[PDB]
Amino acid sequence: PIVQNLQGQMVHQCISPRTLNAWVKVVEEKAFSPEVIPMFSALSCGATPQDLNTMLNTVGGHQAAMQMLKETINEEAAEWDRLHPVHIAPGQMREPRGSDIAGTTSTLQEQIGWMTHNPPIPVGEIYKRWIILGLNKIVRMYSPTSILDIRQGPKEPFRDYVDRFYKTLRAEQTLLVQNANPDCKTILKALGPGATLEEMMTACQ
Amino acid sequence: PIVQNLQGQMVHQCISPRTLNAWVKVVEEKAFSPEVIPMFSALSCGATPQDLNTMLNTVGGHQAAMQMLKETINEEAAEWDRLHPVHIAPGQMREPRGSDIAGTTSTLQEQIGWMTHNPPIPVGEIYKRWIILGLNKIVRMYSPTSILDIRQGPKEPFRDYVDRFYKTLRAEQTLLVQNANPDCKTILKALGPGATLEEMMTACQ
Amino acid sequence: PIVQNLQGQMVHQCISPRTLNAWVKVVEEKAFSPEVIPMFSALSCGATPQDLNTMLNTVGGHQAAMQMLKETINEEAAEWDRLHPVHIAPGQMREPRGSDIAGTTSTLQEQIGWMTHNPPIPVGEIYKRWIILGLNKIVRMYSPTSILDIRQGPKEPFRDYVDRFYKTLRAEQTLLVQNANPDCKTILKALGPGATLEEMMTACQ
Amino acid sequence: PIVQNLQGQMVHQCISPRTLNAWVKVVEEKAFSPEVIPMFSALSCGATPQDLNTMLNTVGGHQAAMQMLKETINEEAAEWDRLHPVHIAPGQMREPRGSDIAGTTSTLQEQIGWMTHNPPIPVGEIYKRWIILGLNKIVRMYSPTSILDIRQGPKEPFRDYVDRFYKTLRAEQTLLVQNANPDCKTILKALGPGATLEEMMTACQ
Amino acid sequence: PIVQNLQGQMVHQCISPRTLNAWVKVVEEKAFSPEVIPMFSALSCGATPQDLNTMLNTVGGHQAAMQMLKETINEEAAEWDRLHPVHIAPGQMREPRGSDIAGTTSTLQEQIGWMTHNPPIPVGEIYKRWIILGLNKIVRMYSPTSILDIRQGPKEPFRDYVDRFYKTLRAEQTLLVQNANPDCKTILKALGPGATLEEMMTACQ
Amino acid sequence: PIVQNLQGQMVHQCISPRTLNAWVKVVEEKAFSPEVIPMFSALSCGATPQDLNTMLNTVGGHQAAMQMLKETINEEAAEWDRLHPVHIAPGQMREPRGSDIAGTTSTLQEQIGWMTHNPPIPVGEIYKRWIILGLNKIVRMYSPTSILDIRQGPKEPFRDYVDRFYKTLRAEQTLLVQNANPDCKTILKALGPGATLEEMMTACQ
Ligand SMILES: O=P(O)(O)O[C@H]1[C@H](OP(=O)(O)O)[C@@H](OP(=O)(O)O)[C@H](OP(=O)(O)O)[C@@H](OP(=O)(O)O)[C@H]1OP(=O)(O)O
Repeated sequence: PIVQNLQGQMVHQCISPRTLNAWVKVVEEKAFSPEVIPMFSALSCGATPQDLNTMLNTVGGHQAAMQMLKETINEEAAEWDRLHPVHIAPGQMREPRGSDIAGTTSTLQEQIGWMTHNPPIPVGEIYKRWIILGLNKIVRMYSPTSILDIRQGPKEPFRDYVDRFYKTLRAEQTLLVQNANPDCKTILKALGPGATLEEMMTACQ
Repeated sequence: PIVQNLQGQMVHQCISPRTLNAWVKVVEEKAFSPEVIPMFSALSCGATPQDLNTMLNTVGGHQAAMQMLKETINEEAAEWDRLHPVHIAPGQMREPRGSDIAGTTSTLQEQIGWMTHNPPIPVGEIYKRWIILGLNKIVRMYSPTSILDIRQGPKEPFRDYVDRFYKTLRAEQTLLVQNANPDCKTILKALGPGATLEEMMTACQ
Repeated sequence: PIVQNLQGQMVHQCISPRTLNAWVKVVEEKAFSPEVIPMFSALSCGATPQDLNTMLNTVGGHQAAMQMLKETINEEAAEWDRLHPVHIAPGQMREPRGSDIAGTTSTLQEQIGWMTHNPPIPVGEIYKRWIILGLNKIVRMYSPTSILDIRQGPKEPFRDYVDRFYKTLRAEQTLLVQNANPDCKTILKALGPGATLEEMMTACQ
Repeated sequence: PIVQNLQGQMVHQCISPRTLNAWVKVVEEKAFSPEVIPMFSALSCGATPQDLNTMLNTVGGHQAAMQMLKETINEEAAEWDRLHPVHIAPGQMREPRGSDIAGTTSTLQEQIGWMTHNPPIPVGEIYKRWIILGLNKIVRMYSPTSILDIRQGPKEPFRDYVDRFYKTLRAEQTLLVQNANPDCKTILKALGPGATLEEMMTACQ
Repeated sequence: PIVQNLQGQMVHQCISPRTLNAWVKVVEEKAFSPEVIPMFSALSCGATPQDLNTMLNTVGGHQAAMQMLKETINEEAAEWDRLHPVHIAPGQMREPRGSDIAGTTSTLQEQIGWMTHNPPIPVGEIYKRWIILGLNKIVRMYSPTSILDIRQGPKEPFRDYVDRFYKTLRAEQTLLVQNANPDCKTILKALGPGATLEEMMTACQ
Repeated sequence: PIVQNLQGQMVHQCISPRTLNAWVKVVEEKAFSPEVIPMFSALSCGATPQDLNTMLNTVGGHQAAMQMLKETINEEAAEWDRLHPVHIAPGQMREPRGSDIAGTTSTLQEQIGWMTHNPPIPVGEIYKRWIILGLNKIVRMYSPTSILDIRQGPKEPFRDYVDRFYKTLRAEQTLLVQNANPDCKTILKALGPGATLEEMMTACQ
């Protein structure tokens, strides 16, 4: 990543073993559960494109997903090249192409050069946006169940139903009342409109 | 977070993998037991609003609770906008709205700018107060038992009863004597008024 | 905590996740065994009153004990207010009350201000003394057995008896000879007076 | 490794126990799965040739592979000597041979001298390229199955088939449609040409 | 401990949670096996007397041993007072007594003052010597078996016998040949005198 | 160890708990497998002789081996004294003897003095060479099997045979073809001379 030192210049630092290990584990344990994406974003804070490629490449399974991500990345790179065409002056900074931003045709030195320039071309933040676009599509695709099939069981506590319901909504990116069981539905209808979630859960406890 | 370096300027530092992992674990193990809230507060020391969103977003279950928290946050943001209306001068710091404080409409750079300004607008501390308000409501809601149903069993050591009693009081945010068993109640009545907890526990040992 | 940096000023540092986790574990594993108190003292080195409250508040069980501790803290605060009454000059340091020292009516900024003042008012060290007073009472109260009931078994090695004996003495805060079994007692009587513990253990091996 | 300090000079730092342990583990757990190579590259960031030899030498099994790697390294060193022949001036930097780059005939001091020279001779990056060439051959050799033998089972979800298919392609360094089962193949034929992987997976869900 | 910072002054640093935990574990796992003493010495590098008391006090079992250690410490303190009697000048450093060195009658500030003085009075190194004297006696006392009872079994490999033999010698602080079994003894007699241990082990393989 | 700080002077640093623990574990798990020696070398980077003694002394078993190592060290020290005889000028650096290099008759201060002198007498690197000489002899001695007894089984994959073969060669510090099974031997004979290991393994797959 690029960090500020103790004396206030922006410098390159090796990706840490703890960071590498945390990512691989979270993917092993959680696959593409929606909470994996904010974890990715936080572990890749200050990342160069090389660091972002390292994190993606260290994943060993889920190679269907990692291929779909490559496709999304290539579409975003091609749209970048559409908006930002490029033509080098000895010793001068060249302009990045899509593939430079994705770290396939750029060196670490060029990446540091762009990201620390005054003003900076934040190639790591741009690439991370493309990656997260790609990851969100994967989360949606690997969502097991439609929100239409989340209905409260006759013996299911209302709290457990609401947990399943919002978990599903998150992955898919008055239905709550419609899908409640007969007993809670009756209570909820009687609360009248514009009830908060806290009030609905309280009433159905 | 925003930290002081070794040479005494306030600077942004990446959230650490250890911090991220500690929070997710504590939520996995303890759900919304009341001791989870001081742990949240300590792990989020120096946090920007972006860091606070990261910590909340990395939680994978309990999505009913995380929705109720969003509701509380939106009420606090709306009250902020009531007390602090806003109208930008090239190169100058804009005034934060509620949604800026909650980190949904503000950038990390703006967040750092507010928090390090002379004098600072402590947007991370303000947002953390809203979050903790929301978390306290969740702790109360997920409290399993009323204090009225904590009564000492005929064979239950007085110490174990007092542990259950104050554990319940904490989550709900002379009853101790009333709810004691016949044998301890008699001892306790005879101690006369204004006995410390240490004396009551000693007497009932 | 308040630490010295690499360049020799006293500065505030966030409590670390490792410190938070170590305390909670030691309390989970050892409850109020006497060795928990030196561990508390070492983990809270440089602590502000806010840090000390964090460590106490992150404990989830033992709420009878944590209530008894609050009582001890309130007695020490009230004695502080007796010895050190207080009456603020714009921009000047106010004098701390008992509740300021215990961190319930003081801010982190005021706490840092006192502890780094020339000369310092060491509010973290004062509060830690009150806490340890309270913890020692809890250790004594949760001591399972009287020293009078620690007697060497007919088949119990003398070493194992002495371990039980001094473990009990520690928690309760010639008896060793009196409580020995017939065979060791005879050996020990014959050593004559003023024998070291090493000599007694050697003789009874 | 060679790192930048807090005050911006390039200096030698000991390889950390965490780095040493992470490599040995990943090799214990994953053998020569293709994802082991980006992990190697990331753990050896800033490495001197001595550090790279340390990491390879700390592997205890897989000695057939480690011998094959030595062979690849010796071929790359010999090609280096072909392109860059060498002839020492008291106190002056000598030119590195192949075996100097591989760290068998060079000292740590000479290695630091080359890598920190203005302009630097990046002997650690050159050696790492040779090592990765050698590792890629090993990954290909230890690939269990041909891509021709990855075919979708009659009851196998299309997602699981695509995961096996791209996992195999990665290790080997319209076939996807040809190797699909009758039911998915029919769906896929009907999508018409130039379908993305996302569309194929969606259609076959 | 007292450490050198990044800018070369000797300063006090909190004992780390990792250090505290490592000591307690090693004592839990290894009791007073002789290898515990070099581990103690290494974990207490730079220790103040307060740090050394912390490490000893955090041990929860083995209270017979910890009492025997107190006795040894009190004898060494009393011998110190014999060799170095003491008589304070406002603002000046007082001379340490035995109990000051053992950290029972001295403050952390006084301890730092002695250890960083020009020239320093190394109170932490002096106390550590007393502690190690005491620990060595405990290792000897808890040694299970005499070296006279370590004899090679008729089916016991010579290597395993030599491991038991030197393990016992270490704890107790031509016998090797005398205690060998008939078959190895014969081989060893025939090697003639002044054979190295390597030669004896080779011969008996 | 002796490290460079953030501001570029060579200074003494305490051996870390992580380093101490990593060594003890690796010896517990791997005994004197050949890969233990590069691990020792990497964990002892920058070590003083005191640090090297700490690492050796913290090993609890294998006391036959640790005695054989002492013997090797004493022979290397005696050869040092042969090549470098010594005769002290107030305040001046004395010349190290063998036993000074092995850290038995030298203090930590003298050790730091030698290693940081201009030009340095690298007593830690010299001692580490003696130790590694001694360790290599132990690895050879504890090698279970001769290379002559590594032969491919009738049903043993060629890869697994080559792994056993080079593992044994490493510990002992056309035979591969001679010891192959009939079926692979035939294939290998037919490849003709000067085949790489990769080609032999490919042919026998
Ligand atoms: O951030 P973490 O993955 O939780 O690991 C930390 C980290 O070590 P790594 O940089 O090797 O990962 C610390 O280094 P810093 O963050 O302070 O630079 C180190 O602390 P030290 O500075 O004291 O070496 C500490 O080790 P310690 O146990 O000594 O506190 C260790 O945590 P663990 O070794 O407990 O996993």
